[PDB]
Amino acid sequence: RFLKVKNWETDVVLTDTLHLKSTLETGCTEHICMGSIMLPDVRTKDQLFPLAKEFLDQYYSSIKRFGSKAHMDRLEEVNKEIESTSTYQLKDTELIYGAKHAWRNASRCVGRIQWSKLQVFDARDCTTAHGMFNYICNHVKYATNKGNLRSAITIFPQRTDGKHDFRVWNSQLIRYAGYKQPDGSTLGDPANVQFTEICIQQGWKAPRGRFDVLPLLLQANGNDPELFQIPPELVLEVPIRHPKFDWFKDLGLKWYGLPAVSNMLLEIGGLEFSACPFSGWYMGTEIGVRDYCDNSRYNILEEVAKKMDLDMRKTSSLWKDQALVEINIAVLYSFQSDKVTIVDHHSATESFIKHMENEYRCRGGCPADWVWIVPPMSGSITPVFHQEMLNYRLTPSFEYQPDPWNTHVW
Amino acid sequence: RFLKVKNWETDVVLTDTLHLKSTLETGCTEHICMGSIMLPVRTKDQLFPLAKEFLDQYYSSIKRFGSKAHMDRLEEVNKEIESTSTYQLKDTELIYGAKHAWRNASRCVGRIQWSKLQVFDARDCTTAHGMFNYICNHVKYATNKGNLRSAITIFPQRTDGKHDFRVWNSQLIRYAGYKQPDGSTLGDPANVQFTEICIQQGWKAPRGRFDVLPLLLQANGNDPELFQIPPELVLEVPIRHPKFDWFKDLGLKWYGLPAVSNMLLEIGGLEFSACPFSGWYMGTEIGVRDYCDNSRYNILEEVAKKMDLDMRKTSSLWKDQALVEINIAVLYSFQSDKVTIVDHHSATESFIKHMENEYRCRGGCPADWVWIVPPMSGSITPVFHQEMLNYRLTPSFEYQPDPWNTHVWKG
Ligand code: HEM
Ligand code: HEM
Ligand SMILES: Cc1cc(N)nc2cc(-c3ccc(OCC4CCC4)c(CN)c3)ccc12
Ligand SMILES: Cc1cc(N)nc2cc(-c3ccc(OCC4CCC4)c(CN)c3)ccc12
Ligand SMILES: C[C@H](O)[C@H](O)[C@H]1CNc2nc(N)[nH]c(=O)c2N1
Ligand SMILES: C[C@H](O)[C@H](O)[C@H]1CNc2nc(N)[nH]c(=O)c2N1
Ligand SMILES: [Zn+2]
Repeated sequence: RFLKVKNWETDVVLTDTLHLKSTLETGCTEHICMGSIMLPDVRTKDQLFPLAKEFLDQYYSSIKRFGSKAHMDRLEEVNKEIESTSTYQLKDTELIYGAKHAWRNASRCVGRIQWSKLQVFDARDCTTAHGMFNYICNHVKYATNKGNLRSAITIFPQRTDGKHDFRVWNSQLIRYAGYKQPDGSTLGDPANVQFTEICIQQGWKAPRGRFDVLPLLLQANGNDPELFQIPPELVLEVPIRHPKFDWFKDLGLKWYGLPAVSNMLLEIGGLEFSACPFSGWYMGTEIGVRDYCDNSRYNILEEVAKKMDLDMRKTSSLWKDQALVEINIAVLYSFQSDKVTIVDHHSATESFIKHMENEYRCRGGCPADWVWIVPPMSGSITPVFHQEMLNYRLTPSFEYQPDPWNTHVW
Repeated sequence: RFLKVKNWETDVVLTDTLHLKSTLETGCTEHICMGSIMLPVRTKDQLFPLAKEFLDQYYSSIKRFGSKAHMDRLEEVNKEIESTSTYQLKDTELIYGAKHAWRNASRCVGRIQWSKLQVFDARDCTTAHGMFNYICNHVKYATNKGNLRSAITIFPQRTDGKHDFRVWNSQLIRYAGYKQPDGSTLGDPANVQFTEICIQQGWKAPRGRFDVLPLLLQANGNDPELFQIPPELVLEVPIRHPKFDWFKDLGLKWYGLPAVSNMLLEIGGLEFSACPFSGWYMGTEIGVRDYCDNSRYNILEEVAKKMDLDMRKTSSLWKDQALVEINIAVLYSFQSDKVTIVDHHSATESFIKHMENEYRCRGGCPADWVWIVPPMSGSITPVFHQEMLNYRLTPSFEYQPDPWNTHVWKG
C-alpha cells in the first residue's frame, strides 16, 4: 500500500505515500472503476473540530512548528471557538495556505506547477452584491495585468447556516452569451443558454450577438442575485487570426484572455467558501479544441474545413483532424501576437511532469486524474499520456456544488 | 443496485446492471483510483464454482437454463473435476467462451465485431512444429489477401503450470529491434529484448529496419523453438502519402495483420496460455503509436523536417501537424492496397453504437476510457464525451508474465 507509478516512455518509477493521507472517497470500488464519471445541512459541532485539527496540524507542520507552543495554543483557541460559536475563523496565514493547497491538491489541474504563486484576495469583510462586484473587478484587473496574467483567487465570506450563502452565479467570471434561435439553431455559446436566459429573464438586455460578454449575477448573504456589467476595458479579448491563412480573420472569432472559474466551493479545515472565484491563464487547447470544436459548443470544424477546401466526404481523410490543428495554431498565434499569456499543451504537460517529480520528491506524491490531465488533442505525443497517475482526494480542496438557481429560496 | 452513465455531448443516460455480475477486482478502492495504471497453479478447490458459473451463463445464452442438458453437463463436469482435477470444454462452449472474452475486453474499441470471430480449435496440438502449422493457417485465414477476418487459435489449456503452451512473441508479426553500440536503435525499439532472445536461440538477423521476427514457440512446457513465417504469408503495406511524394522515400512500411499472442484466455476457470487472436488495425495504432511514440520508430522529426514546419518552438504545433500527415498516409496506403483498416472516427462511432446496444440487450458494457479514447484528436471523437464504467467479467483475456522470466530451461 506504498504504491508505485511508472512512466512507460522513460521507465521512471515514483513511489506514492501521500495517498495514505487521503480522506474523502473517489467513487470507485474494488469491483468498479468510475474514473471517467464527470461528477462522482451544515457542519455540526462534532464534525467540524476534527476537520480543523487535521488542517491546523498540517499547517503547523508546514511551518516547522508541529507540536509547538503556538501550535497547541491555536488548537485550543479554535477548539474553544467551535464549542462557543459552532464555527471558527481562519487567520490570514491559514487562509492563504489553505487556498494554495486547495490548488495544489486539484487532481484535474495540469497547471499546478504554479501552485505556490497564487495571489489571495481576502474578501471575508464583504457584505453586499455591490461589494462583491467591486472585489471581482479588482480581481479581474489584477489578474489580467494588461495581458501578463497572474494567478489569483478572491475569497468571500464562509457558509454559516446555508441560508446566507455567498454565490457567484456565473460559471466563469467571463463567458459569452448563448441564445436559441427561432429556427432551431443556437447563436453564441450553447453551454450558456440557460444562464443567458436567467440573465435576460431577470433584467439583462442582450446584444444578441455571437460573442456577448455575460453580466455578473452576484448573490450576497443569501439574498436574490444582482446583475452587474464588467467594465469592457477590464475584459481583455483576443481576435483570432492564422499566421498562414488570411481568410481566418474573416471567420470572426475572438476569445477572452482570462479563465476565471467562479462556481466551485473551497473547503479549508472544514469551513466552506461557496464563492471563491479563481483565475490563471489558458492552455491553448481549452479554447481551440473544446470551446471552438466541441459539437455542443461553437462547433466550427465544418466551416473551417470548407475554407481549407478539404475533402469532407470521408472521415478517413482526417479533415477534422487537419482543421483541428490549424484552429489551435491560430489560437496560440493570436494570444502570443497580442502579448496575452497562453501555454500550449506540449509546454504545459511537460511542466506537469516536472511538477509531479517535484511533488513525489518533496511531498511523497501528487494526486492526478489522467482522464483530465491528458490534453484533448495529440494525447500520446505529450508526456503525460505515458505517465501512470494515482487519483485521490486531499483537503483543502475545490469541490463542485449545485447551480444556485436549482437551490435558491427565491 | 443500478448505475447511470451520461454522454455529455448528447445527454443520453444509460443504466448499468451488468456490473453486478462482476466478481474480479479492479485495483481501485474508495480511497484511490488506479484507472491509469497499465497493469493493476490452480487447484480442484476453486474450479467447480468457476465451471458452474460459466456453464450457467452458457446455457442461459442458449435458452436452456435448468434443462436436462444443462444439469447433465454440470454433473459431467463435476465428476470430471474430482476424478481428473480439471475438465475439457465442448467445442460449442469453447467458441462461446472465446467470443465472450472479446465481448468483455473493456480496453477494446473494436468490440462491435465480437460475435464474428473465427475460432480455431488447436487443443489437439502437441509440439512446437504443430503450433507453427496452426499459426500459419491462422495467418493465412485471417489475412484473406487483405480482406481481413477476425480469428483466434486456442492451444491446450494449462495443467500443472509446468507444461504450458506459450507463444513467446508478443504479436505473431512484429519487426525486430537492434541496439547499436553507439546507443541508437535500428528497427523497432519495443522488440529489442525479444530480438536478442531470438538471436541467442540461433536466428540469423538481417539487421534491417523492418525485419519480420521469427516465431518462438513453446509446446507442453518444453524449451521454445524458432520458425520463420513464410514470407508470402506476411502481407505488408508500403506507406506513401496522397499529396507528399517525398513520403514514400522515408522507407516506411507496416504489416497488415495485428495478432496479439501473449495474453491468457480464461474460460470457466480453465487457463489457455497460448491463444493468439487477430483482427484489423485502427489507423492510429500504427500512425500515432508505432511511428510517433518517442520510444518507438519516432519519425516526427524527419517528417516535420521534410514538411518544412517551424520546429524551433513547440507552440507552432509542428508535432501535431506532422502527426496528422503521417496518419493520413497510413490510412491512404492501406485503402489503396485494399487492406482492411478503420480510422479512429469510424471506430469510435461504431463503439458508441455497440455500447448503447449492449446496455439495451445486456444491461451494460464494461469499458476503459483511458484506453478507448484514441491517442490523437481525442475530444473530436464521441467516446471522449462518453462516461464509462470499467469492471471485470469472465470469460476474459488477461495479461501474463513474459515466458522468458518464468521458463525453466531444459537445456
Ligand atoms: C495558471 C495556469 C493554469 C492552467 C494552465 C490551468 C489548467 C487547467 C486545465 C487545462 C484544466 C482542465 C479544465 C477543463 O478542461 O475545463 C484545469 C482544471 C482545474 N484547475 Fe487549473 N489551471 C491553471 C490555474 C489554476 C488555478 C490558479 C487554480 C485555483 C487556484 C486552478 C484550479 C483548477 C481546478 C480546481 C480544476 C478542476 C480540478 C478538479 O475538479 O479536481 N487552476 N486547470
Ligand atoms: C476486429 C478489429 C479490432 C480492432 C479495430 C481492435 C482495436 C483495438 C485497439 C485499438 C485496442 C487498444 C490496444 C492498443 O492501443 O495497443 C484493442 C485492445 C484489445 N483488443 Fe481489440 N480490436 C479488434 C479486434 C479484437 C479481437 C478479434 C480480439 C480478441 C478476440 C480483441 C481483443 C482485444 C483485447 C483483449 C484488448 C486489450 C483489452 C483489455 O486488456 O481489456 N480485439 N483493440
Ligand atoms: C483556473 C483555471 C485556469 C484554466 N486555464 N482552466 C481552468 C479550468 C477549470 C475547470 C473548468 C471546467 C470544469 O468542469 C466543470 C464541469 C465538469 C463537472 C462540471 C472543471 C472541472 N473541475 C475545471 C477551472 C479553473 C481553470
Ligand atoms: C485483435 C487486435 C486488433 C487491433 N487492431 N489491436 C489490438 C490490440 C491489442 C492490444 C495491444 C496492446 C496492448 O498492450 C500491452 C500493454 C498492456 C500491458 C502491456 C494490449 C493490452 N490490453 C492489447 C490486442 C488485440 C488487437
Ligand atoms: C466523459 C468524460 O469524463 C468527459 O468527457 C471528460 C473527459 N476528460 C476531460 N478532460 C478535461 N480536461 N476536461 C473535460 O471537460 C473532460 N471531460
Ligand atoms: C499510463 C497510461 O495508462 C498508458 O500510457 C496507457 C494510456 N492509454 C492507452 N490507450 C491505448 N489504447 N493503448 C495504450 O497503450 C495506452 N497506454
Ligand atoms: Zn478507479
